[PDB]
Formats: sequence, C-alpha cells, structure tokens
Amino acid sequence: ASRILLNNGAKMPILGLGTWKSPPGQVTEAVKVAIDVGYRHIDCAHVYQNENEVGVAIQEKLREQVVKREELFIVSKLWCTYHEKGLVKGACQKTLSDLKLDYLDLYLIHWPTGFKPGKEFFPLDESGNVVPSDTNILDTWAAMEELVDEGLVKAIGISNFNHLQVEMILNKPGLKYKPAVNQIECHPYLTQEKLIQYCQSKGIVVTAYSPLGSPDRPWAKPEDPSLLEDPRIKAIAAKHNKTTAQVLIRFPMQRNLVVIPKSVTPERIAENFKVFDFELSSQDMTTLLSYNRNWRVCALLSCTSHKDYPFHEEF
Ligand SMILES: NC(=O)c1ccc[n+]([C@@H]2O[C@H](COP(=O)([O-])OP(=O)(O)OC[C@H]3O[C@@H](n4cnc5c(N)ncnc54)[C@H](OP(=O)(O)O)[C@@H]3O)[C@@H](O)[C@H]2O)c1
Ligand SMILES: O=C(O)Cc1nn(Cc2nc3cc(C(F)(F)F)ccc3s2)c(=O)c2ccccc12
Repeated sequence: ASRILLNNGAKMPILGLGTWKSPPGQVTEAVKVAIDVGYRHIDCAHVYQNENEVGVAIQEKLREQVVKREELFIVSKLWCTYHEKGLVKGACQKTLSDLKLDYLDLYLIHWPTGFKPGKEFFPLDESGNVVPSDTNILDTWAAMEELVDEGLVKAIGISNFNHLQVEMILNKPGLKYKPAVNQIECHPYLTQEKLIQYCQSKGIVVTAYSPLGSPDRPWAKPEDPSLLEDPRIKAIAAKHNKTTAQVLIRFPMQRNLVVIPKSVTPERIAENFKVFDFELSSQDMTTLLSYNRNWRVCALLSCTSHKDYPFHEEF
C-alpha cells in the first residue's frame, strides 16, 4: 500500500523525497520531477535553507494541475532556535510562506534540543559548545498543539526523540494531541529495533531518514562504513535484480516505516520510487537487520552536552 494511517486520521505516503543538501539551484527541478513520477510526500526543513525553491516546484505543479493540494503530503520541521512559545507560530508561518502553502500536513519538532534564539542556527560559545535555550520539550509541544488548533498544520510530531523523550510527551500533563510521527535516522547500520517497537506500540508512525547512509553528508570520512558499497547489501540487490539503493529504500517500507531518500538526480529520483514492485524475504529482512552497528550520520559533537541530547541513551 502507498500510504500509512496516522493517529490524526489522515494518510501519509510511505515514500517521500528528502531535501537536505539539495542545492537551491537544483531542488526546484528535483521536486518537479519527483511529482511527475509519483512522489506525493516531500520532507522539508527551514534549516535546509531551500524551502523557497521547494515551494516553487510545489506551486507550479499545483498550478499546472498535475496534482491537487489534498493529494500532497508536505512535512517541515521547527528548528532548535525557535523552541520558545513566542517564536513557534512565526517559524511555522515563515515555512508556510516559503513553501507557498496555507497549511502543512505534518510539522515536526526537528530535534529535542532548544538552542538560543537569534539569526544563527547553531549559536556556539567561544569554545564551540552549542548554546542552549532554557525551554523544555513539553512547553514546545504545547506550542505545536496550538498550531493544529489554528489550522496551520494538520498533524504534529517529533524527530530525533529517544524512547524516554517520546515517553515524556505521551505522559505530558494535559496532553492534547499525541505525536503522529517520530522521524529518526534508520538504516541497516542503525536498525533501531527498540525505539521503533516502542513508537509503533503507541500508534506513532516512524519515518526513517538517511536510508542510504547520507553519502553527501559534509562530514563523511573514508573509513566510515558505506551502505551503498557494502558487498553484502549489493548481493541482496543483485538477487532481486534491483539496485542497492532500491533495497535500502524497500527495507524500511517492510518494517511499516515511512522513508524519505534524498536525491537531486532525475534518474535516481525515478529509480528510488520504483520500489513497490518487489519484496524482500523475511530472511533478507533479518539479514539486513543483522548489519546493525549503531552508526549515526547525524549526531553533531558540538551538541553532546545539551541537557536534552538524545543519544547518550540506550534508546
Ligand atoms: N529529521 C532530521 O534530523 C533529519 C536528519 C537527516 C536527514 N533528514 C531527511 O532525510 C532525507 C534523506 O537523508 P539524507 O539526505 O541524509 O541522505 P540519503 O537520502 O540517505 O542519501 C542522499 C545521498 O544519496 C544519493 N543517492 C540518492 N539516490 C541514490 C541512488 N538511487 N543511487 C545512488 N546514490 C543515491 C544522493 O545523491 P544525489 O542527490 O546527487 O542524487 C545523496 O548524496 C534528508 O534529505 C532530509 O529530508 C532528516
Ligand atoms: O537536522 C537535520 O535535518 C540534518 C542535519 N544534521 N546535522 C547533524 C546534527 N546533529 C544534531 C544533534 C542535535 C542534538 F539534539 F543531538 F543535540 C541537535 C541538532 C543536530 S543537527 C547538522 O549539523 C545539520 C546542519 C545543517 C543542516 C542540517 C543538519
């Protein structure tokens, strides 16, 4: 099936286009090609610095009546320097304005950590540590609930929250809306069995990011493991007559996850979508799970002392 049911009663396409690192001069065309070839979900964020250009693509395909708004599922994320209650509506509204939308289908708390507000996305002290804000998870969650009650977003969720942080929201005094999604890093080197079972058991849908191991991440090092070059995964692709990327995309799909591979390459945008026509066996799935090594693309050193850092934590 192409969509999964959310606890807000709306349906979310299980394949989306990622847009982190998509250059602003290429992501308009990338999103247009995606929509043309079947993508109906786009993963966005203010911190990606390209929502304007994403929005150009969305608006042109709406204008051309390639798709209707109702059929698109657009996600963005509240950045860490906007966790204060008084900054949240504005941050959302700037995102909406850039994306050329009147509402978002899902808005996420991007990271559990609030940073000092200002023009800087990563405010640092003189020694390179991130500067926190004294905001807490639960006050930010209340501000996100207000966005639903203002019609600006259809669903709210979290990202990069560990089990206990999810649990803190689920147990929030006066909780009005449960998180719909937890978007977390997930791939054969970071399989997340624990956190995913917890979230799903609570009816929270999990979106897997960096499903290909983010080969274009700017801090990649030659000795880092490489999913797309792992001979073991290549072998499973060859057995199915598919590419390695297609295996790495289909893998989270069979775990009842949403997956959001990023590309600005039209050939790969189309290839990445052609994953609904084959199945990995249960053994392939367990074999892929066996490659776990708790390797993270996204865990920035400058943030590891924030009080709310999520990954000290067994899960
Ligand atoms: N919530 C969060 O904190 C968070 C964190 C990280 C990422 N995300 C979201 O997750 C999305 C995906 O994660 P990601 O961007 O880190 O990386 P990814 O999707 O794992 O990998 C993207 C990289 O893979 C290449 N690629 C794509 N399709 C390919 C294919 N078929 N064959 C070979 N290479 C291929 C891309 O190259 P080209 O683009 O040159 O084709 C790009 O270098 C992001 O863009 C963002 O939307 C969210
Ligand atoms: O954010 C993305 O979508 C991609 C993303 N990831 N990272 C690695 C990060 N690691 C973090 C760790 C925490 C922590 F919560 F753990 F403290 C908080 C915030 C971050 S950003 C980045 O540094 C980054 C920089 C610009 C744009 C996007 C990103």
